[PDB]
Amino acid sequence: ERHKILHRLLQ
Amino acid sequence: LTPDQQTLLHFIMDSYNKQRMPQEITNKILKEEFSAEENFLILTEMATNHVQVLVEFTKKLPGFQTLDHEDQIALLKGSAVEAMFLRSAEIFNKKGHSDLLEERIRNSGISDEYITPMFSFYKSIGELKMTQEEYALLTAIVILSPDRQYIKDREAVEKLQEPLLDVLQKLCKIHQPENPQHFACLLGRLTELRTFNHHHAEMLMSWRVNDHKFTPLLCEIWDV
Ligand SMILES: C[C@]12CC[C@H]3[C@@H](CC=C4C=C(C(=O)O)CC[C@@]43C)[C@@H]1CC[C@@H]2C(=O)c1ccc(O)cc1
Ligand SMILES: [Y+3]
Repeated sequence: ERHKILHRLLQ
Repeated sequence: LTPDQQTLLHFIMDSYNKQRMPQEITNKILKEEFSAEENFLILTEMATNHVQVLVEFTKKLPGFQTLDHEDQIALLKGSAVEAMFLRSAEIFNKKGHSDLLEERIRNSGISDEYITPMFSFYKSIGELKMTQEEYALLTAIVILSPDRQYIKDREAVEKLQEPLLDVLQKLCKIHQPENPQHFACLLGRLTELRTFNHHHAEMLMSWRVNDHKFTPLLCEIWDV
């Protein structure tokens, strides 16, 4: 992912 | 509980006890205009914020943040809906303030066929007289489910969920020694909870058709 933001704040 | 189990619960409770609706949101629930569009917006903000609180709470679940930095995405993506509906059941059973939140939920573009099961689930949760520990542990359990669509390493997730299930089981025996099937009851409620993945997807469909706008984060997790 692809799910960039979720990957993001999941530091 | 063994000391390791008390430790595990103490940290889960420390974090879960930090969840609370931001004041600015609470204020909007009371004063914003009343309309389908506005109500959806208020709900969309509460949801966006709650996903952020879930992310943080999950990050603290022991072992979680050592899992394949992607099987992690599977879990949060897969459990967001169930966690939010469980959280909402908790708040509607605690209370009004929420009396107002319900009126907004009932005029936010949510079709009556989904409103019905949402309020019936709340009543069913209200019935179990759950403690904060039960809500906290169940949420943790929901998040750490090994069945999510994109789970590669299902066995690893399984390993991290087990201890939580064990803690909950003991808690039920300790605080409800005269209600031995309480634990089974909580597990059944998790089953009703899973139907919200479908209710929620139907709600997303009606909203999209009705041209509603979500949020970058929510668009990601729910693929809109
Ligand atoms: C689930 C939900 C969003 C999250 C809300 C919940 C009702 C009450 C809550 C209380 C909270 C608290 O006190 O901490 C955290 C937010 C939640 C858990 C709403 C009921 C329907 C709505 C929804 O599905 C929705 C989804 C996407 C949207 O864009 C808008 C609404
Ligand atoms: Y209908």
